[PDB]
Amino acid sequence: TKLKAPAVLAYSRKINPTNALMFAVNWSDRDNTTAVMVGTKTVAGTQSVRGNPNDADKGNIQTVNFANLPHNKNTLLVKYNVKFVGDVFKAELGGGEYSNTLQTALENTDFGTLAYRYVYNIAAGRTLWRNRVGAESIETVITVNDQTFTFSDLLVNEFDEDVDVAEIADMVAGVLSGEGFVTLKVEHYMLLGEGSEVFPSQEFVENSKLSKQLFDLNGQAAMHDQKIGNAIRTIDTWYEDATTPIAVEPYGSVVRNGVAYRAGNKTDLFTLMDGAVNGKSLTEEDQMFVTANLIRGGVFGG
RNA sequence: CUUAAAGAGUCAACCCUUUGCUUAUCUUCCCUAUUUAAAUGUUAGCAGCCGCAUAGGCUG
Repeated sequence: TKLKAPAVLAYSRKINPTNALMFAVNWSDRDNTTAVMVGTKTVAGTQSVRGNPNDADKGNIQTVNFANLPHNKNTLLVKYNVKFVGDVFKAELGGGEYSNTLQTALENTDFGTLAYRYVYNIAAGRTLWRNRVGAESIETVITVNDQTFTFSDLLVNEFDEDVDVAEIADMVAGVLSGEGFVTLKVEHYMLLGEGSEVFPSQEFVENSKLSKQLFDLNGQAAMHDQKIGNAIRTIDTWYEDATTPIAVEPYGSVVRNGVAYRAGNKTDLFTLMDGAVNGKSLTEEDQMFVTANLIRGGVFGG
């Protein structure tokens, strides 16, 4: 007993998405993909900072980025490849006095549901935060091992039953429970309207710097890989007072709301893995949450 | 009323010169920095035109 957790214990990320490159298409002209360019407009304004009152007279020529659709294409296309990898129970930096006990404590994990919610967050449009808002038509095409799947009307908040997501979830759960990998090429086509302004992900700017950096690969608007990884693991409906699916965190913590849902109420990942290697009976939902964290990965040492 | 009581140490100056610390050196092998992640905080305070207004209203 009293199997104390290793200080070096970490797990690798098992859902690896690429950067979500963003293109402009039409709804019936889906093959002509023109890359959405981040424009950048200059704004003239004096600097106002707390530490330098002497520098407020002149300076701060700032040039803020923006990204709209072109005025001939009404559909935004978002392309990214989500790579699910198996052996989520292998610790990369941990070892096997604790990670092997985790293997033999989370073998009864229903990966079917875990994978369903992953592919449902892929398909329903959780990966399209501010640009699925106000779109009159949502479409998702998933290409997986030469199989094409079409999704039109999936409400993203609840994980309802559709056999299309389920079909992919099968091979995704077979990867995650076993050994190997699977790759889902996900292209989202959302009809926002003619010249509607799109929403790339944001680089962190300083309190000063410029107003807003949109995410650029080679000049073209895109969204962060870790931001999509936040979308995919947004499956946590099993904490106490669970209203909406949150991103599976080791503490159940969302930064933008200023509260942590699983911290400080004995449902955090660390107490559940210590309970697993000390062998108390877990329910299915918290064990699924622990396996979702191990799929997410991260260093758990102290 | 304290070995109480009391007291001017003054002055002057050439340290000189000289010098060979040289000699030769194998630092050297060895090797996992690894795994995560929403930037949120309304993230913008505009473009015309109605006017004498840098007063006050309207338009999207």
